[PDB]
Amino acid sequence: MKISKKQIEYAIEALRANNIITNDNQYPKVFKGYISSFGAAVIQSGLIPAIIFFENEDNDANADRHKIIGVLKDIINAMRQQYTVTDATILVSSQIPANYSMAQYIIEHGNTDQLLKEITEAAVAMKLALRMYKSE
Amino acid sequence: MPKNYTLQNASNLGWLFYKDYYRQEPNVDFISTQGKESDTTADFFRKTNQRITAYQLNSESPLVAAFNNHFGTPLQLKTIYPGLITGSGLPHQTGSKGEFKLGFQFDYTTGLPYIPGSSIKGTLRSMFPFSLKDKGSTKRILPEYRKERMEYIRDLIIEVTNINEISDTEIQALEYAIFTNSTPSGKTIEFSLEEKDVFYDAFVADSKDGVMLSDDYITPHGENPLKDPKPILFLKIRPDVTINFYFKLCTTHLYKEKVCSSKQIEEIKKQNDFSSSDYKMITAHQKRNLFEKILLCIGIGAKTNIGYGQLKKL
Amino acid sequence: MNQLTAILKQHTPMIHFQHNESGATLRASEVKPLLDKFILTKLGNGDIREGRLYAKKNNWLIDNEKNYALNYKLSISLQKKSRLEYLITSSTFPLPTERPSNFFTIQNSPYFAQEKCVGINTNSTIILKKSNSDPRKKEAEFKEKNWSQIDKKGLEWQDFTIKIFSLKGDLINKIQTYLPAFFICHNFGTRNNKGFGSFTVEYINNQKNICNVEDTLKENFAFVYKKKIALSRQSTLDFIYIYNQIFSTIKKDYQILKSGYNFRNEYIKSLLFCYFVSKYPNYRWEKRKMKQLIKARGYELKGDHSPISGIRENDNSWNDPNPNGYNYAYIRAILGLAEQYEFQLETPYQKAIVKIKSANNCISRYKSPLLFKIINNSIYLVGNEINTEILNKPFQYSYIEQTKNKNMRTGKSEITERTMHINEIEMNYKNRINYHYTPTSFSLIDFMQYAMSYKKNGKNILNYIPLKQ
RNA sequence: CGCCACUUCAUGGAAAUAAAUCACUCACGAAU
Repeated sequence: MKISKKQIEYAIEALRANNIITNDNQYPKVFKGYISSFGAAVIQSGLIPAIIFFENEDNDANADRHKIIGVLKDIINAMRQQYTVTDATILVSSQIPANYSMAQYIIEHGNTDQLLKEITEAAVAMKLALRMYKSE
Repeated sequence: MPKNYTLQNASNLGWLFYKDYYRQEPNVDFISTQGKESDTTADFFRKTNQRITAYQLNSESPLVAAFNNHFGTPLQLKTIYPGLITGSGLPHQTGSKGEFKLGFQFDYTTGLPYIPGSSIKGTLRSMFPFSLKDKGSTKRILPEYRKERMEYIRDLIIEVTNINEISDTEIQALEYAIFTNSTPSGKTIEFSLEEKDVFYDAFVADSKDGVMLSDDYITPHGENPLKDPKPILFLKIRPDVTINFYFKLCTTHLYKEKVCSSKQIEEIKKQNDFSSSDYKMITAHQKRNLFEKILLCIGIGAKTNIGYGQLKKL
Repeated sequence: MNQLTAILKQHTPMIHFQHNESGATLRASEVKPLLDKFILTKLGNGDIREGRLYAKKNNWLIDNEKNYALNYKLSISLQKKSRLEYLITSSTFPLPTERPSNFFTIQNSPYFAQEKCVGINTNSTIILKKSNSDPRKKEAEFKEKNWSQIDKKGLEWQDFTIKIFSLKGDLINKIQTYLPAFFICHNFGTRNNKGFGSFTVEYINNQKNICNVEDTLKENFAFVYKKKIALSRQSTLDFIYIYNQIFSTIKKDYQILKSGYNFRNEYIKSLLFCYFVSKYPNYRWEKRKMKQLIKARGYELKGDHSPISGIRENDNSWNDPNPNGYNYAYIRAILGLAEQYEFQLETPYQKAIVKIKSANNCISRYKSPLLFKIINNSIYLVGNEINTEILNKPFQYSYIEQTKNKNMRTGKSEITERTMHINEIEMNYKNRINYHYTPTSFSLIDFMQYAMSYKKNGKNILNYIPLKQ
């Protein structure tokens, strides 16, 4: 599991687009804990429980931790945008619709290993991209 | 099936807790905010919790018998109320009602609740003086920590063994021999295979007439007394459950405030410049008694400051 | 030393939600957090911020910057595992002539939470049945399975042990001095402000403690009142008689303070209502305006007596003078914030439910600021100043009409709700001085001075001795 | 005495740190 520089570029662009990393090139410090906790939750509980926990918006958290799910969605869409025609025969190279619940998407698409590897790689890339920058 | 865990008719408790817990049933809907609070979701999680908490363990279990055959004679202690929590930090949470929101340490292969040997080793080392690392941050609390723990350990050693005086350097050497198998400076002592102190994983051995798992509540009332508290539900090991503590301990020889090997100590004995004043011995039985006293004093697991994880003699 | 061992005595039963286990006792998960606050408060001589600086200096805190937690371990274990199990309800009911030897009943209590456990429901612990004899007595049956599956039980234990361990010797010595006062000043359980969970320290490290509970209560509480409760006891004997009389008295006296007593030729006005009429703003019951507004839509409210409007021997009016209007506020909120009010419409299957929700969604609950302590069969009513945050805050009332469906060919069918029946409500009346808003001035010491000095027919309604006013 | 319930269901911190990072022997031998 090697994180390519293109995945890290996707992570940086997604983190900027979802208003986690401001124009000052700083981020709220709680988001590194959010990303680490999501990484641990995926491997301990599972993809569905972790995404459900991190995707809800009625939480009593300091910051908008539901934005890491949007960052994941953007990274996965960017990765699927560069799937070759040969990949598209085995791999579902279809953009996640957006405005769609990510948990709903994963439930509807079975529980294929493809989504699990994609989300694991995207979470690691998000972690590294956040480590590229500075806490507020 | 529901009770008497066994190897022929059971579901893996860890599997039930982690992978099968949030199984997608035809009509459950804990994705939505409305469905997370619904009675259907609460009933689903109640049924799952009842399945998890319905298993008991017999004393004559082939699983625990195999553990005894592999790791040696267990040290048997009992859990008192409220019980025992381990692995509390493992992520098990979605935001639903009736759900277990704290992690639990389950053996992967057997599914039995267990305390990993690293937890036991750390809990035993915590009451030895030389467990806090000499760091810039820890420098301000290092001296008091060492003083308190060294007095406690000195009293425990005098109580357990027939040693009349033990010095601070002797306590340092003994702790580093037990937990690091090394000199306090970092050097190595040429030890035999049987001269290693091993801390195996503790296991649940007997539930007797009840189940070995139960559900408990912590309700943190906030700093604002006018706002509603949040109930948190978690999984605990029931009171009066036998815990088997497996160790592999050797005899530690101390000559002139340094730790000696067995061949070293025999060679020193045959020397004519040998005195019994500066030779000290603590045997495996005495080490086990000392560990037992430490465990009965501080307990093991999570939330031990508020009574969770306190142990009693069988 | 490093280990502090104490033996605790129980004066009133504790309502435990984990009664199922035979080892169930006082939970250290609520004793240690409260004891940490108590010790820090006494370390700073009445304040908590200087006390934590004292513990910060002495390295007694687990974290020096975040919390109040002190570095010690708490372990509460039962010595002898035999319990006395109590059923605590608010309604009197006949006693079954078939019970386990440890089953006891507290009949008239301030614990209105398991009222469904006595009645017709098949899930009830005691099943009430009309007498096969003259239809006046009622028969009670003990359902053992329903008893086992009850959420909260009243448990009283023989003397048990609280064990405190810390390698910090100086912390233990301070805990020793404050531990007896902590148990005299705090109650534990699910109704602890009403008297459930009274424990006292008897032996500390095998040394008997001589602690004056009256003096201990004086230092820690702003006012302390003691009740001259007759004992009779036959001759000691029944603790159930003593328990039932004490808890019946507490409910009667508290219900005289908040709301009133309406049973016989006897009627006692709410002393809280009486207090607010006698002060300058001259606030009146929010219950007055709800009753007025519900009567406005021609709902026949049950009762032959018009709502009271003042203090005098009788002021039985349905109207509020004429030139101005009576000044209204949420009176009983400062003495315990309820969730809904029922008003018992005329037809004996329908009633009005008014629901309080708080406009800003900022006040969800309010614990009673009054603490009832029962030490050695003596009732002590203590307290401090109320939370000033509750004063002057808005509340939204949802008026709901509820008619209990006339049974079914199954069971009761109370899903026949009704939309919020239309009422002319106020928005910002009298410059936010209305029955929506809690009063802007209240002192508990002033209120309790008025309450225990209040006389009807030359006798104090609440017969209490003013130990500290 | 009769009747009767509603409410709340996780946040914050720690997310790797240090020791060892190649060592010794042979570095051409014999015949031509």
